[PDB]
Amino acid sequence: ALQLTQSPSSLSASVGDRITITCRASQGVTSALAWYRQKPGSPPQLLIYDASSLESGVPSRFSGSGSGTEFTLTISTLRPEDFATYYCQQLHFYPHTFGGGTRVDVRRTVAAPSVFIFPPSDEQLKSGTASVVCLLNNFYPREAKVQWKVDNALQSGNSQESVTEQDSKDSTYSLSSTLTLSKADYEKHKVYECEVTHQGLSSPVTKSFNRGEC
Amino acid sequence: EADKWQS
Amino acid sequence: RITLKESGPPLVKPTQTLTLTCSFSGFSLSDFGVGVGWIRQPPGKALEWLAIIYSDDDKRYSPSLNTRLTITKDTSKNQVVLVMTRVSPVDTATYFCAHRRGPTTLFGVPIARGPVNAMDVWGQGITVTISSTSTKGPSVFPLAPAAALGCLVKDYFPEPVTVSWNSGALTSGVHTFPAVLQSSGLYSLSSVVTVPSSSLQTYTCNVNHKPSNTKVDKRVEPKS
Repeated sequence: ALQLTQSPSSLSASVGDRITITCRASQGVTSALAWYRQKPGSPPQLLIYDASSLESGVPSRFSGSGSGTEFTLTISTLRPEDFATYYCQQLHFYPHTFGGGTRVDVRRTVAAPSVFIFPPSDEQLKSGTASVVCLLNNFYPREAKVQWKVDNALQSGNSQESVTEQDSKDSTYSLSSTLTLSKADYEKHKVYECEVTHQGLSSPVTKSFNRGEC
Repeated sequence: EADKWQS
Repeated sequence: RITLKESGPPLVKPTQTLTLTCSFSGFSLSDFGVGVGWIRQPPGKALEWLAIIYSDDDKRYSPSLNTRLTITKDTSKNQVVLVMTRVSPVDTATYFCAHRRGPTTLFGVPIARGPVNAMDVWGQGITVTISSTSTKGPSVFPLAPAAALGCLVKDYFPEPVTVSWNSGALTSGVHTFPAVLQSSGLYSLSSVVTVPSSSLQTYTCNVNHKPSNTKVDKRVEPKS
């Protein structure tokens, strides 16, 4: 079906800035496009309907323009409540698609993550499972990539990660990634490594340990 | 297909 | 003033049928051209359109979910119901219903269709978790080495769990991550804390999963 692509997917800014988010459709949607702002924990809120009409009760710093395949939302003077995720929605064709969203967060200077790797506890091992956790602490911007390697084999499909919300007094994020293996598989390898790529790192950093080394 | 309010 | 609110079960098991109700006030589903739609949002993901129904009773569904969705209205009760069959874990999401305006009319004559291009009022959303799991307390394991340490709160259900450090006295440098729902249907989360590599002072995580009556205090130290 019809594709709605938002740009940028993520954007950093400060109070008082002017930002503009754009949304492009794969086929023309005339003026049937709406913009929403969604704050964490709340439902999306309508800002602009029919590509450019200002929704009632919505502050005038919000503006929408465009028609056909290209639309833009601009917030002229960013206020603290605007740090949020914005979505565009097309209503010309069924299904009524939403774009992928664009996260707007507090800009701050680039900060590389402090990385730490934790081996599984002997207590967990006795239960038959092995969790290897990697921590990326206080970094910025939000995008980071974690790659698990076991005896140099690239791992896939056996890890999960979660990211904290932007810290209100750091403006940094932290990320936890868990590699999970059976105790048996765990025992069949040595070198457990967490490889981290991030804008603040002049090349990838790797933190690792050799299993059982004592 | 075409939304309810098309044309 | 238009308001909508979603209701239904917070927890549902795979293969089961999920029935969600949207009760609203401020408009009638008998008003001209009005619509009520459903949109969902898996945790951390984008909004996904599901279906919509209009007062003249036309219904439309997401093509990807068409076979599992039924939307219906009960005009006299001011409710719209969405029934999803055969749910699976990927259906865990926050589900929202929303109002869609019909064209503006002048002396009962449609003159403006621009107002239909948006879903203008939304309900708070209802969180639905799909898992076959039964209530279960977490296993708590140490995470040992600024220096970092923590606790891995593993295999519990359902959410939430609370974690603090040193009975609430340790707050700076603490990061408790949002839990991930494992393929097993149980949640898992880590809580860590960063301290000057010298403080290694004592560190104990206090974990509490109300649902299963499971409190655990786990002191964590630099092994060896």
